[PDB]
This record gives sequence, C-alpha cells and structure tokens, in this order.
Amino acid sequence: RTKKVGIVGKYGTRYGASLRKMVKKIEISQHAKYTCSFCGKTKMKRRAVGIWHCGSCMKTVAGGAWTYNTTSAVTVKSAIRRLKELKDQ
Amino acid sequence: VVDPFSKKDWYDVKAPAMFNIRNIGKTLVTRTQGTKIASDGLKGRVFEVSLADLQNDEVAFRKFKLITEDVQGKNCLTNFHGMDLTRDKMCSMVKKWQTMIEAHVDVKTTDGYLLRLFCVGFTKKRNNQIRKTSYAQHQQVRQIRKKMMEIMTREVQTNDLKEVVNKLIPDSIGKDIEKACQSIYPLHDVFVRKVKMLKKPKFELGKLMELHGE
Amino acid sequence: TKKRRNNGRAKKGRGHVQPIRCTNCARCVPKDKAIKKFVIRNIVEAAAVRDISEASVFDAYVLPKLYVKLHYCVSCAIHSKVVRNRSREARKDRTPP
Amino acid sequence: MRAKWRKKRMRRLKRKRRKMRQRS
Amino acid sequence: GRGAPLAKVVFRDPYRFKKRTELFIAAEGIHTGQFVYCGKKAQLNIGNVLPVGTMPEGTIVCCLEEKPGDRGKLARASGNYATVISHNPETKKTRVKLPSGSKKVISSANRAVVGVVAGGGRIDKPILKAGRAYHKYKAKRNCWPRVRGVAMNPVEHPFGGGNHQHIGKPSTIRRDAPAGRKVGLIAARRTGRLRGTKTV
Amino acid sequence: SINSRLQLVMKSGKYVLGYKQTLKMIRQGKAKLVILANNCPALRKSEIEYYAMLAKTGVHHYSGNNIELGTACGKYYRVCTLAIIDPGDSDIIR
Amino acid sequence: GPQVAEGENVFGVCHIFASFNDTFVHVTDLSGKETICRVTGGMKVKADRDESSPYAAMLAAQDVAQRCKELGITALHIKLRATGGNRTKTPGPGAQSALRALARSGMKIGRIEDVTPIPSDSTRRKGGRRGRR
RNA sequence: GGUGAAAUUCUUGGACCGGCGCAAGACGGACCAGAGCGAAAGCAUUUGCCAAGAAUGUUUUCAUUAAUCAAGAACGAAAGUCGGAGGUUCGAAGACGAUCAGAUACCGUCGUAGUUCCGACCAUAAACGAUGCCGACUGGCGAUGCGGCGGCGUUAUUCCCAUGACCCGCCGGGCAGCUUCCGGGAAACCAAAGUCUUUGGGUUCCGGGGGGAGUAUGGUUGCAAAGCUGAAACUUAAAGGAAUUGA
Ligand SMILES: [Zn+2]
Ligand SMILES: [Zn+2]
Repeated sequence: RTKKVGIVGKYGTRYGASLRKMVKKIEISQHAKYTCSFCGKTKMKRRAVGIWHCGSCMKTVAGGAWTYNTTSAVTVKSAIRRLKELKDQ
Repeated sequence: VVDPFSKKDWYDVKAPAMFNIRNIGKTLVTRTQGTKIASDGLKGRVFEVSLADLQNDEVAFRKFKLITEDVQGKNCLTNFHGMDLTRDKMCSMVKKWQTMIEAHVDVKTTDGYLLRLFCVGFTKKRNNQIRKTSYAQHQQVRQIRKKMMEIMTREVQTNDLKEVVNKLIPDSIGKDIEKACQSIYPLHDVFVRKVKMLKKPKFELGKLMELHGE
Repeated sequence: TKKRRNNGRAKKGRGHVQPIRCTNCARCVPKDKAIKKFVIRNIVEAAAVRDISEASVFDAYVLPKLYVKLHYCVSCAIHSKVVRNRSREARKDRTPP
Repeated sequence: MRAKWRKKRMRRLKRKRRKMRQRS
Repeated sequence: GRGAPLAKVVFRDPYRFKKRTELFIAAEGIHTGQFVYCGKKAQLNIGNVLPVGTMPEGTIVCCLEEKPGDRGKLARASGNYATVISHNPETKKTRVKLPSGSKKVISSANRAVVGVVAGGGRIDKPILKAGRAYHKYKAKRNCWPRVRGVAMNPVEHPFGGGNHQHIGKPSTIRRDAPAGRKVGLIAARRTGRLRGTKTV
Repeated sequence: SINSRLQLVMKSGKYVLGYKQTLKMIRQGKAKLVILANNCPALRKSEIEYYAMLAKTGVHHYSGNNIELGTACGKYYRVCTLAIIDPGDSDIIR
Repeated sequence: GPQVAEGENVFGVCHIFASFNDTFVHVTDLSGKETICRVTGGMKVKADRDESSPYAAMLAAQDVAQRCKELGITALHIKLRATGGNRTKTPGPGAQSALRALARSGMKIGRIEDVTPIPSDSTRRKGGRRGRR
C-alpha cells in the first residue's frame, strides 16, 4: 500500500520525515507481540511503558520502554552471573 | 632537611623452609609511629626470587614470586604465589620455521588454592630431518593440547600446594608432558609457562609456621 | 613498466599488511616493504668503553648491549644513505656483505 | 590539473549547478 | 507521572502472623511469581536487595541508599543504575558511580537492588506532539507550556520588554542573585557547544 | 545426539506427546523415558519427577524449551512433556 | 642501612628504563614497595636536549652510586626496560653510559633481566599512519 | 613529557617511578611463511554446537542431465548516513605549541565525529596478477599442503602388529619459484602473456586517435555527499607504450 512510510502513515505529513522515521522503528517494536519465554506462546504484549504481559500464562515482566529486552539489561544480567560465579568458585 | 633513612627499620625475609637458601634479603619498612602498622604494611609484599638464588644447583631462568603472610618480630615470612620463566629465555627458544602449542587450564587443589596453569610445547625436528618446516596439523595440535590439559589436571588436582610447588621446582611436569607427547610428536623445549593463583583460603598462622619450621 | 617484479614489498600472496612508523620521519609504511634492520650497538662506544671500565667496580663481568629495532621507509632510507641506488642488473641482489 | 583535484573541482562545479537549477 | 514500573512484593512478618506488602522500583527482568531476597546473605541475583559491602566490584545496582537505613534514594528513574567501584573494609566505606557520572563515598551498609531500573530508552522516542507533551505533564505538575521571558513584559521578567525580542543583558547570572533575578543560566562555568566531556 | 536419537524414535518407535498422555502412560507402566522442556512449569516438572519415581522410570531434562523440543520431534507445535513407550533404537541406555 | 656482616652484601633490584629522550635509573628493595633512590639525566643538565646524551647519564649514574653508597646498599641486580608497550622495544642511548659508570664506581651488579612490557597486541599506535615531517 | 635544536602542557594538593589489586573496551606479538580455506570483499586465543565445501578413493548411483552468460538477482575492504549501547587506545574536523618571507602542512599535546557491537542504508578502492570463465595439446629440475599407494632404515607409545614422527619415491587436485634458443611479444618480461596470416575449440563483458567528458540532459537509487546509465556542439597532428646513450 505504501512504499516506505509503513506504520507512520497515520501521521501523514504532520511531522518531519526524520522524526517519523525514528518513531517508525520504535512503534513497530512497541506494538509487536513477542514469544513468551515462560509458556512459549507468542502473546507477550505491552501493557504500559516498561510493563509486558502474556495473555496466556498471565505473567507480567518488567522490560524496556518500547522493546521487551533492553541491551543494557542483557549485558547486566550476563555480568552479574559472571560476578556471582567468581564469588562461588 | 631530615633524611628519611632513620625513620625506618630493616627486617630479614625468610622463605618457606623447603628451599636451599632461607635468607633472601633485608627490606626496610616504616615504623608504626602510632598511626600505621608495619606488620600489615609488610603483608601483601611480593619478592621475586629466582631458582638461581633460591637453590644452588637449579636453573637460572625460573623466577619464583612469593606473597607475604605474617611477620614474626624482626622476621618477615613469605609463601610461593606464582612463577614465570624469563622473557630473555622466552624470546630465545622461539625461532623460525617451528610450531608452538599452548594450553591454559584452571585447576583447584584440595587446600582450596585455585591455580591457572599455562603449558608450552614446541615440535622437535629430528637429527636426520632435512625438511625446512616441521608443522603439526590442526588435528595433532588439538589432541596435543588436550594432552597437556589432562596431564596438568591430574598432577595438580590431587596434590596440595605443598606437593605441586615441589613438583614444579625440578619442572617435572614439563618433562612428563614432553615424554608423554613423544608418541604423537617428540618435543624439544617443554616447560610450564606460568602458574598463577585466583583465590586463597583464610590466612592461618599455623599453616605458615608449619611451612617455615618444617 | 615494472621497475620491480616484487613491486617493492614482499607481499605477493596476501591482500593487506599492518603499517609501522618510520624512525627518521615518522611516516607510516607497510612493514614488508620498509627497510628494517636489527641494530646492535654497545651501550658504550668502543673507544669510550675503557674510561668506564677503569672506573668499573666489576671484575670484568659486565658488558651491556643495546639492541634497537630499526625501521626506515624508502623516501628517507636514501637520506640515511642506506639502500644506495643499484645498477640495472644490480637490483636482483640480496643481503650485502 | 592533478587527476583527483580536477575531479573535486568538477564535483564542486556540479553541486553549484544543482543549487542553481533548484532555485530556478 | 513515573516512567519506571513498580513491583508489588509480599513478605512475611517475622514477629506476628501477617503478610507485608512493599512497593519496590522494578528492576528490569523481574516477573510475577518470582522470589526476591533481601538481606546481607542474599545471593547476587537481579531483583535482590543486598548491602553494597557484600557486592563485588563492577556490580550494577539501582534504588541505592544515600545513607544507611533509608529506603532507596539514588538511581531510581527508568533505565538508570549505579556501579560499585571499590570498597574500604577498614573504614566501612564504598565508592559508587552515580548515573550523572559523579563519584560518591557511601557507607558499605547501604542497600541496593541488583540490576537496572525497568523502562529504559523512554527518552529515545520523540514526543512528536504538543498533545502528547500535554498528557505527559498532566500526570506530573503544572509546568509544561513554557513562555519565554523575552516574550514577556519587563514587569514580569528581567528579560522582558524592548522593541526587539532580545535579552539585553548577559543571561549568565551569579549564584547570589535574588530570587526574582536568578533567571537564565545560573552560575554557568561555561557556555556554548561542548567539545568533549565536562566533569569535575 | 539426544536429538538424533529422538528423531529415530519418531520414525520407528512409539511415543505420546503432551502432559495428559504421559501421566496416563506413567500410571499404567508403559512409560520408559520422559522428556521435559526447560520452560516446563515448575510444579508440573516436580509432579512428573514424582510420578516417575513411583513408576521407576527415567526423566531426561531436554536442553531447550517446548518450541525446540517439538521441533526435535518433527512436529509443527510446542511439546512440553513427552513419554517414550517403545524405543525402536538405542535410547534405552539413558 | 641494615646491620650486616662485611662478608655478605646488601642486595636489591634496579631498573634501567631506557628511552630516546631521557634515561631513567631507579633502585629499590627486592619487592620495590619501599624506595631507595632515583636519578635521571634531567636534573643533571640545564638544557633538556642532553637528558638522553651519554655524558649526562654517567653523571646521573654517579649520583646513584654515591647516594646509595651513603645509605649502605652495595649489591644490585639489573632489570632492563625499553619504552615498551607500543613504543620501541629497543633501549635508548642512555643505557650503556649509565651502566658503565655504575660499574666503574665499584657497586656490585649481578643478574640481568628484561621486563619490558611486551603486549600480545597493544592498542592502536599514536602517530596515525601517513606522512612524516 | 616531547623536538635536528625549542615549546604548549601534567607537576611539593606528591606527577613519573616500582609493588598489590579492580574496572573499561579494543587486539590476539615473537610462532606466521612466495603455506592453507572462501566465488570474491575476507579469514589467527582455548572450548562447545549448527550447517556447508574442495581434493582424494570407489568394479556405487542418474545417463547428456552440459560452462561464461541478455533481461533479472545475492554477497560484497575501508570510508559515509540513520538509529541504540560506551567511549580503553588511536584518530577527520578543530584547537594549542615549534619552523620558515608567508605554512591554511609535515613535528609535538589534546581532541569531537569516527575507530567497537547490533538493524537498515550507502556499493567504492591500485575490489592489481593494472592479467575473464569452460575445454584439448603443449619440456624439465629442486621444494610445500591434502589425500591415496610402496619401502631400507631411525625414533616414542612397549612387550608384538598397530598408531604416531623423519627419509626415499609414485599417483591426482593445488599456491608457488628457478633455469631454459619450447614459444610467442614492441620490448620490458611471461609454460602462457603458447599452440595466431601455416589466421575458426565455446562464449560473455569490454576498446576503436587525443580532448570536450564521465560533462550536459533524461531516467533510476540515496537522508545527504553522491552512485548506475550517459551524449552532442566544438577543438587538436599528436597524446601515448617500450627501449638506446647522457645529465
Ligand atoms: Zn506466557
Ligand atoms: Zn622515513
């Protein structure tokens, strides 16, 4: 239907092309449904900013503002596991 | 105006009594003066003591570094904490047209000391051999490296810090690896490149006194 | 035409070489193409060694040597006077003696 | 004219040409 | 009014038969049904509350206590965290890097939550709308539509007035200026585009 | 190599997929191996291990989740609990 | 100084950091935690030019010998360093002359080592990569 | 600290130095070389997993199923753009200090963007072997990798075969020198840059004196910078390649 505007066609011409391009990436990720790591079903939607809910197993997870997992979160979780393992062994 | 050579005192350093020369040197240290502690200050010091002056009939290219543990009045005690072959030896036995093999492994002894051992091997060209290169394939290197992994694990895990350091003093592990590897590829310059610790148990005066009095 | 079959550098197989700074002018040049030499110079000049030796406490057991890696690119290799230009059959040579 | 900086000058004459057509 | 989500955590009272309910700042990764542990013997896991003394160096923490016995005072906004740098067991002090880049010596008995605050990246998305800005501050306070002092009259602002819209005096103002005069750039050590990173 | 052995159970052996069918097989003695995905519910995982202890049968914890275990069984759907009735291959060892 | 017999020697470690701009000779106890002295070619000469020249290094070395002889230390081992790391692995000119004087002054010198920092590969090297002067 | 020689600058609030630790993000030295792998751009710490490939071997299998290729498509050094993570080291732009008649530069100290990872763009280089792919013929000598075959011996697993490793060769696929009146070439130089007038094995891309000009215009891609496709008018008798002796 569109060549490049995608999901930000709802804004028409009403903001800059670059601002619509930046929000295009974020609006795709904030409205996507992800696969739940707990039940395996692709029903992990966003309730509010930082709140992600699964409509099958009814699990609520604290995540990112627009994406389910922030890169800072993954690095910190991997680093804490390394620091914990160094303490134990 | 005031020379700081009087505000300090010298203590004599004694290694564990399992070497040939107990006396190593005299290291100055500041007086307590009611603020600092000379015993805690001397703790954590590391003296590097090669086998040339640690023994009298051993190799002169093996450096032994010792971590202080306790201070007995005018005396200062130490304990083996790591070793490294000299880099002037290092650059001299690596040459052109040859192959080197490393292997790093972390093994913990029963005493609770975690040790990271590095082993080094070099492929040996035979006496009659005339070919310029003497490479070992990726498949031979992997099994040779695995051999150093298994041999070092066996020789360290089941032995204490007492036994392991006594094994490394004649570099017996380096000779054992080379002879065992003669089946796949005889090797010419084989020793242990480095040994470092990672964790220590709680410092105990009884253990240190036993080592220094044995 | 090709002045050199080698095209100056020793790299005929691989595509790229990491650069090394020139000593005389500080210009980046590929290692294999640069004039690289090992220099061993006594710490003390042979004529001047004796003055130090006379004042030396040691029973003639100390002879420190200074070994420094040398790297010249080709623009200033000539200025140094190293690598003086060769004859037409001259180029095809080697170490020199 | 060195080869490269003749190319640079031709590019800069082209960029000026484009702006003239854009404003016209 | 708060970008960071909050976690409702239920504990068990050790002195009488009753369940307690606490409102924590949600570390990113925690989920409903998870068990969180608070104490000096708690393991080093995301969501647990530990004193910073028992934490190793390089640990990432959030909801950190400024002084012992508080209930979390630092690194509380979404996507923010503090880092443990080093300890001093003799004086019982710990150095921590704050989200502004500043470095602070705190008591090692201060507690913190392991991880980063959930809801990070909120500032990445452009607001894009006067209305979205309006809805943002309708939940916070009456501060949003900001008139410029140069657009005012000289009776309501030091920058107001003139036949042109100009400040007329340097906008850098001293620290000791009275309340009605301290407008513009208060105690500016410098002005203009930065070239690098500026810190004390 | 567990995935290759599971592949040969699907072609040649007998099996039940899904949690309700394995409980039936355990309680009537027809289950020889039970495989649990890594994201199996904790209560269900504990219950299966208890059923297997009473029936004296082995429990293997598959490395991946229900999406990957089902793919390992050749199915286009998630599998969380599965029981092997007849191997037909060399999965009897463990 | 320590209370030792005349038959033995007061031993310590000595590092000779060599560069093409200024040579550094420095002496401490075995571990090096406590410090005995430091002399360089910089304090020797008014002009910063001759901090790397041999003649200033000998005068600096004599400074080491006399001030350390005053304290009561005679025997010193040697550990050599170049600029190291990314810079050249070759010690500078201010190494032969400084070691010549510390040998002529009569101080005891024994084992010799090289503890120059030799990376597996350090980071990018200053300069950049093009043009000279 | 650094320069041919000097400095800006960090410095008695203790820099530099040596010792013990912690953190950061890059990169894997001497091994590592006319050696290997990939269609190219490219690829180097140990370990695990996934999928793929050349050569070899074969008395297995289909039996012409066959190679470059209009139109069309995918990957494609480095740099650059957008976006999100931290900036360890280097380092456009920029700043400061020396050198000269000027120095908008070389030298030194910082230093943003960049140099790092991730998603989408950008498709350029001396992407050079300045050297298309498939196929037959067309000297040799000393070597290297793989695989397969034969062996006097040396050596370790040991106590036998066997498994390793060195030496001698053979066979097929290679990256390759070196000499050589094979030959061709204008020569420089090359077993292909040969079998070419004694002219035909198949075929794609691509050139037609030098400029104008990789320009104008049209089309298309891109956020931009720019990329791909791409004339004409007019103007010139030379521009060029190799080699000869001097300077
Ligand atoms: Zn779910
Ligand atoms: Zn140069």
